[PDB]
Order: sequence, then C-alpha cells, then structure tokens
Amino acid sequence: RHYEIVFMVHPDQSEQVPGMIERYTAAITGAEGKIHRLEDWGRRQLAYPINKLHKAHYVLMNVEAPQEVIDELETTFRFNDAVIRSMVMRTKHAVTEASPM
Amino acid sequence: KQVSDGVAHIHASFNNTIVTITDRQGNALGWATAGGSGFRGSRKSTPFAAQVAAERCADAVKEYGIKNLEVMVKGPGPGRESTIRALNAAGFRITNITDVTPIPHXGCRPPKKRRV
Amino acid sequence: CRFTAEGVQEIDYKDIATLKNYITESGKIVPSRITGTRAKYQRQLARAIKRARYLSLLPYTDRH
Amino acid sequence: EKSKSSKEQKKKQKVIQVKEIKFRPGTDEGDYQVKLRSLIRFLEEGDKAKITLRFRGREMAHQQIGMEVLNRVKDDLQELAVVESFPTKIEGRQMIMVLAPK
Amino acid sequence: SLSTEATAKIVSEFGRDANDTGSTEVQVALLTAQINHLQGHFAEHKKDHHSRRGLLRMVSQRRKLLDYLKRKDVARYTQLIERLGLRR
Amino acid sequence: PVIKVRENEPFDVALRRFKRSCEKAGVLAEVRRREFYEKPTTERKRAKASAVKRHAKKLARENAR
RNA sequence: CUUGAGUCUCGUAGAGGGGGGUAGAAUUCCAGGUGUAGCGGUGAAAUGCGUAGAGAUCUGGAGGAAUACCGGUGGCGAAGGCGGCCCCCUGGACGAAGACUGACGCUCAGGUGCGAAAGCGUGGGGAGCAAACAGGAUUAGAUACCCUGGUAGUCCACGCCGUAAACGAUGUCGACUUGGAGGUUGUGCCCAGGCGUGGCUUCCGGAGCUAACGCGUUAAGUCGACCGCCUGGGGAGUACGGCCGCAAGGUUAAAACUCAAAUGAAUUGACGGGGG
Ligand SMILES: N=C(N)CCCCNCCCNC(=O)CNC(=O)C[C@@H](O)[C@@H](N)CCC[C@@H](NC(=O)[C@H](CN)NC(=O)[C@@H](O)CNC(=O)C[C@H](N)c1ccc(O)cc1)C(=O)O
Ligand SMILES: [K+]
Ligand SMILES: [K+]
Ligand SMILES: [K+]
Ligand SMILES: [K+]
Ligand SMILES: [K+]
Ligand SMILES: [K+]
Ligand SMILES: [Mg+2]
Ligand SMILES: [Mg+2]
Ligand SMILES: [Mg+2]
Ligand SMILES: [Mg+2]
Ligand SMILES: [Mg+2]
Ligand SMILES: [Mg+2]
Ligand SMILES: [Mg+2]
Ligand SMILES: [Mg+2]
Ligand SMILES: [Mg+2]
Ligand SMILES: [Mg+2]
Ligand SMILES: [Mg+2]
Ligand SMILES: [Mg+2]
Ligand SMILES: [Mg+2]
Ligand SMILES: [Mg+2]
Repeated sequence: RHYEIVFMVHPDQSEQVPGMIERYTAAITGAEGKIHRLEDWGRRQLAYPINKLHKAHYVLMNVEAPQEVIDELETTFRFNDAVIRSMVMRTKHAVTEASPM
Repeated sequence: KQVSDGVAHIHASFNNTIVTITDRQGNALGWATAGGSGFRGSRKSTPFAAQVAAERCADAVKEYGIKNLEVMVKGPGPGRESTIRALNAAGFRITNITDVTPIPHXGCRPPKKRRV
Repeated sequence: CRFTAEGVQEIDYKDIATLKNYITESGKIVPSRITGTRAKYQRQLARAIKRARYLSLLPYTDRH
Repeated sequence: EKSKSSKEQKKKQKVIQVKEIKFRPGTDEGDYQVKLRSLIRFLEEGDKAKITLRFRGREMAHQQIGMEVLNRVKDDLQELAVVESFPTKIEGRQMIMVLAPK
Repeated sequence: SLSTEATAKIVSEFGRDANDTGSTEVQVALLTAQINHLQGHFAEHKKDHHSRRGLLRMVSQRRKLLDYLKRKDVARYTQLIERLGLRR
Repeated sequence: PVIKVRENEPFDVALRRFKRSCEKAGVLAEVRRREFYEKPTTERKRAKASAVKRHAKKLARENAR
C-alpha cells in the first residue's frame, strides 16, 4: 500500500530528527518497504499556535509498506512526546517527484 | 502610571452596550455601560446611548494618559459604529479596528424561536 | 476553470501558493460560483484546504 | 450601596390585585362551577374579586334572576371571603359585587 | 471484494479452461468464497445492515444458480456441492 | 475582519473599510441566523424556496426575449 | 440458440454502511490577574444575577455535544436516511472493449428482514437545548402565547417498540411513441475548442390522456405480466375475538343506528389583523 506520512516535531528537539528519520526508514525497509520519497523542509512558522508553540520541524515521507508496519509507526508517533502532530494518508500510486516544500 | 497605548473592547449586544478600556495585556483600567449612563429599558439599546457610554469611558481613563487605541468590537448591536466615532472625538488615535464576534463552526443548539 | 485548463489530476494539500487563491482574507473557502472552478475540482480543492488546516499550513480563522 | 437587597426583603410581603370574574343571568351549573374555582383560587392567594353580572336587551326586565346569582356566589364564598360592595341597582346594564379575603 | 488473484485461482479450479468465467460451477464457487470471507466481517460488525443486504443477495443468487444446475445436470450438481462443502 | 489604519488616512475612510470588510465576511448575517434553532425540515424548505426563485428569475429574464 | 439474466478483465465518481483515532471554533463550568457598579430581560415590566465583587477583559484548566465556510432543484442509498479530517473492515452503481454461461427470467398471498421522531427496560454520560414543573407577566379569565429558571429526554452500549403528511399523497418489471433549455458523472474521435456516445438528474412543452387542475420518453400517453387496495357520509380504523408487545400500544377488523347528502376541481362575487 502506497502511504504518505507527514509529522511535525517540537522545535527544541529539532536535532532528534535525523535520528528519527533513520529509526523509521529502518522499520519500513526492514519489512520489504520502499522509500519513494523523503524530504525535510525543516523549521517553519505555524499558521496557528499548537500547544503554545509557534514553529515546528516538518518531515515528508512517501512510502510503500505492508499494512501492519504503518500501524506500528503510528503507535510510535503517539508515545513519542516530541512529535506534536502526524498525518498518515493513503495514495494510489507511488510519488517520487519533489514537493514544493 | 501612564500607558499611552491600550485596547478598547466594545460589547455591542441587542439590549445594551459595554465599553472597557484595557492595557496591552488585557488588564482593565475603567469601564462604562449604556445602562449606567442614565438611559433605561429599551432606551439603552440605541446608537446614541452607546455614544454617551463611550464618552463616559474616555473620561475614566484620563488619569492613565492614553493616546493610541485598538478597537475590539464584539456583537450585532446598534452601538457598533457610533461607539468608535465617539472614541475618535475624545481624542484617542485609533490604530486598528478588529471584529471579534464569536461564530461556532457547526456547536451548541440555540434556544427555540419566539412565537409572537 | 484553471484546473481543467492546466490538466490537474489531483490538487495537493502542500501547494499552499495555489490554495491561497481559493481562501478569503478571513480564511474561508471561496464558492465555485465566484472562482469558476469545475465541481469535481471544487470538491478536491475543499479536501486539500481542510488537510492543510490540520497541518497548520493554512489558518482556520484570521483571528487565531 | 445596594439596599436594593433590603427592598427585596420588604417586597416578599404582598401586593393585592383585583381579579374580575363576569357572570350572566342564565349561566349553567358546569360553567358556574368553573368560574367558582377561579374565585376560590384568587381569594386563597389573597386577591380581591370584582364579580360582575351583565344584562342584555330584555334580561333587564327580570332583574331578580340576576340578583340570585350574586347571592349564590356570596353564600358559596361566605367562609372564604367578606362582602365589600353588594349592589343595589343596575348601573348601566351591569351589577358589580366586590369580595375580599377572609 | 475478492482479489484479482483469488478470483483467477477459482476460475482455474472449477472452469473448463481459464477463459471459462461464465459456467455455473465457477459462478457458484466465486460466490461461496466471498460468502465465507464475509462471515468474519459480520461477526465483528453486527450492525452493518447496509452491507448485510449485499451478502443476502449473494446467498440468493447462489441458491438460484444451484437450482438451475440440479435440473440441468444432477451429476455436475452433486460434485459441486461436495467440493464446496454445501449441505443442499 | 482586521483593518489596520493606514498612514495619513482619515478615520472615516478606515471606518468605511471596516464595514465593507465585515459585510464581505458576513459576520452579522451569521449571528442573526444562529439566534434561534431552525429544525432541519425548515432549513430544507427555505433552501428549496430560494432555488425556485433563482430559477424563476432566470426564466422570466430570458422569456422576456 | 444468444438477443433477456448472469460471471470475468481495466477504470471512474460518491455525506452508502460498520469500527477506531484526531482537529479547530463555540457555549457552560472551575481557578487565578486587572477592574467596579451594574448586568440580564421585554411591547412595557418583573422574577433572576451582583459589593461573600457580578457583567466586561486576560491567562490557565475541565467536560459534553455538534461540525461554519466548501454547499449546489449537487451527490450516495431499497426505503428510513447519510455532511470536519485520517486509517481499518465492507455493500451497491456506472463506462470502455472483449471473453465466458446458455432462459439460469419477471412478479409475489403467507413468511423473513430493514424501518424517522417520540416512548420503554438495564447500565453509563450530561455542555447546550427542553415536555413536566416552579416563579414573573399579559388578560374579562390565560391551566397558553412572552420572560427567568428547570427534570425526564435529547448523547453512548445492549435489548424492545414497528409507527409518521414513512409523500412523487403516483406498486414492481419490460416494450414502444414528436421536441427545447440546463445540471452532474463516464467515454470515443478530431484539433484547449469542435464533433459523437452512455448513466443519473432539474425545468418547460407537442400529440395523447384527464372532471378539471394538470401529466407529458423519469407519463397521469400506447401496451403486456404479477401483486396490493376501493365500493355514500358519519358511527370507526372504533367494538368483540385472534396474533404481537414489559408497557405505551400495534396489527387484523365488524354491526346496530342515523343522514340525504358527504366529496373533488374550477367559476363569479364578497371578505382577509395578505401584497402592490
Ligand atoms: N383588541 C384588543 N382587545 C387588544 C389587542 C391586542 C393587544 N394589543 C397590544 C398590547 C401591547 N402588546 C402586548 O401586550 C404584547 N402582546 C401580549 O402580550 C398579548 C398576547 O397575550 C396576545 N395573545 C393577546 C391576544 C391578541 C388577540 N387575540 C386573539 O386573536 C385570540 C385568538 N387568536 N383571542 C381572541 O381573539 C378572543 O378569543 C379573546 N380576545 C379578547 O378578549 C381580548 C383580550 N382579553 C386582550 C388581550 C390583550 C390586551 O392587551 C387586551 C385584551 C386580540 O385581538 O386581542
Ligand atoms: K503527541
Ligand atoms: K440538567
Ligand atoms: K378550462
Ligand atoms: K384487539
Ligand atoms: K349507512
Ligand atoms: K382583495
Ligand atoms: Mg437513489
Ligand atoms: Mg467500497
Ligand atoms: Mg429516539
Ligand atoms: Mg433510555
Ligand atoms: Mg431554557
Ligand atoms: Mg421557556
Ligand atoms: Mg399508516
Ligand atoms: Mg421523509
Ligand atoms: Mg417529500
Ligand atoms: Mg400512502
Ligand atoms: Mg420484489
Ligand atoms: Mg410539462
Ligand atoms: Mg387519472
Ligand atoms: Mg384499534
């Protein structure tokens, strides 16, 4: 299934991001999962205050992965209290071409 | 202590008008209603009764020495435009006028329609 | 309609420049009567804006 | 300051109001009994009752018929009320009795 | 619905050819698969009345096809009901 | 609606700008319609009424050659 | 046997259904800061709230319910109905080209299921709203309409109930019979534009039909198959009996008696606290 994950990180813990990117991409590729795109737009200004913050660290990942690993990736995002917000969508095809960030 | 820059909150209901002047942080200085300014009953819900309440509020904040104001109007009532014009005449420079009327995006069920 | 002319297959929640042409100053979705958007694309455009608002890429209201 | 408070404590006494009931010379038993229950209620709440009786056309010829209604009402509310202005003549095309509590 | 692969299997197992999608045995087989699959769905989701209506038309279409086969050729009928494990 | 007063602009023009901005947003029309509860059958009836009008105008316009 | 009915392949649109998560806005409440005499309500008032500091304004928290804008005689569903966003499970429809089965069909008394809101049972929950109820008014009276409050209920789980102007007041399936203007969703061809071809849907109108009003290829027209139902008004969808339900009640369903009408559409007046 072609998914598409976005997640935002607390701007203080902006240096845990390359670690987290590795930890997650590992679990995808460690169950016959591709990574058709990964981007890191970095810190940008929030359009409204999320729990008192005014900025956060954005990470896009397009993926092709088996059902259950995406469920496990969601349980991670929950309990990791550095992740302020996340969004797992489905897609029809794989997306490789670059976003406008 | 002198302030110079504050905020003018206008609560313009159908039945009354309240006008509070606050600082930058929303700490109050002095207030004036259109019910406390003589007018009673349905007299207090006129455009004129609001003008008076604005003018009476201007003179409660003489001792704080305010020059600049921002105007936070809230409601559908008659004393919307006239309250602002009154604060202009009282000598305050008006930096910014903002509507802050609450709308629920749905929310709670309102009361039944009046059969009259 | 733009999206017919350009041959857009899906409108993106990340193309914030394009989405900003279809919200108000207050930050409400503009009707298709006004813009001239075809009805299929109005439905996509609306989904996109609501996804953008969740990720705080667009505002819900102008008075946040 | 306030004293409004004290006014509210003074207000929880009473104000007497006058409740008007209107009979006619020919008024049937059931409809009489309804109007009596109105009067009982008013008097037990401590209010005055202006019982009227009207005449039309040639009902004025038989004034005695109307008088007995007012007498019947009076005797039914004897224990509850006192009479204050039992009528003498037809003033206009009306007679007016006024009762009062206890 | 049944997958493209799961379909293609049953067309081979029951068909007389693998273009033979039409035959009564294939049709009955395809329906039996999806009926059995949905027994799991309605175990959890007991108040999905709208989907259950789709199920009951599968059951109805199968019963009709079987009754056609019983009178067209009783030999092929008795084979099919044992393979698929149908009582009647 | 947020209207910053611009440099060397008089109060009257800024007050007019505030009105149009509120008109465009439709702030008061929202407050009016949310004052009392309108049950769904009523809202559907009103929707159908204005639809017939909108159509009837377009006809009578074009039906007048 | 392949033309009705099905199956397969590729795609398309959708508030179709079930489960779980989550977002922003708002109302109320709680706890603080600033501030001080009013607030609230009406046709007019009063009840109510506030110096034990309200209302207003600011910050932080708590909880429940519903998803502004998009939004549309737009869409989906057998009907009832279905509207934030995301995932999981799942039903139907439609189009293009073929391939396959070979009348496998249509309708349905009994039967079985689904079925708005209120209501019932057992547990939860409870912001807002609100039958009953309490107080304030209005009035000849006012067991109302208006005002301040307010319990069941409205929400959730599981079970029951089986009714609505549950309406298009129009049963299901199939064939045939001039046109015009739109919406929505596929698709072919030529060169965005042009020229075709399907599905669904809104408005006008021809023949014909109709008591008239109107209906008019989505028929109330022309025909064929099967089912349901009607036989003057009241008495009465009531009584009795049966079945069903915890109950409320539902369902099936008469007769005596009484009247010469009751009724539908349209016409001319008059009238309206309807409009110009
Ligand atoms: N012409 C009139 N007398 C008065 C005209 C109305 C009053 N004028 C406005 C006064 C100021 N405004 C208000 O006060 C706000 N309104 C209220 O609060 C009153 C309401 O309560 C309202 N419902 C009163 C009845 C109106 C109307 N009545 C009817 O239409 C109904 C039937 N629909 N009843 C009848 O017609 C008769 O059966 C009995 N009429 C009667 O005996 C009359 C009754 N006793 C009465 C009511 C109010 C009043 O001030 C004086 C007398 C009416 O014409 O009176
Ligand atoms: K989190
Ligand atoms: K309560
Ligand atoms: K005629
Ligand atoms: K019975
Ligand atoms: K008879
Ligand atoms: K007239
Ligand atoms: Mg449909
Ligand atoms: Mg599906
Ligand atoms: Mg209910
Ligand atoms: Mg209950
Ligand atoms: Mg209430
Ligand atoms: Mg009430
Ligand atoms: Mg019925
Ligand atoms: Mg309905
Ligand atoms: Mg209807
Ligand atoms: Mg009917
Ligand atoms: Mg049928
Ligand atoms: Mg027509
Ligand atoms: Mg007919
Ligand atoms: Mg009965």
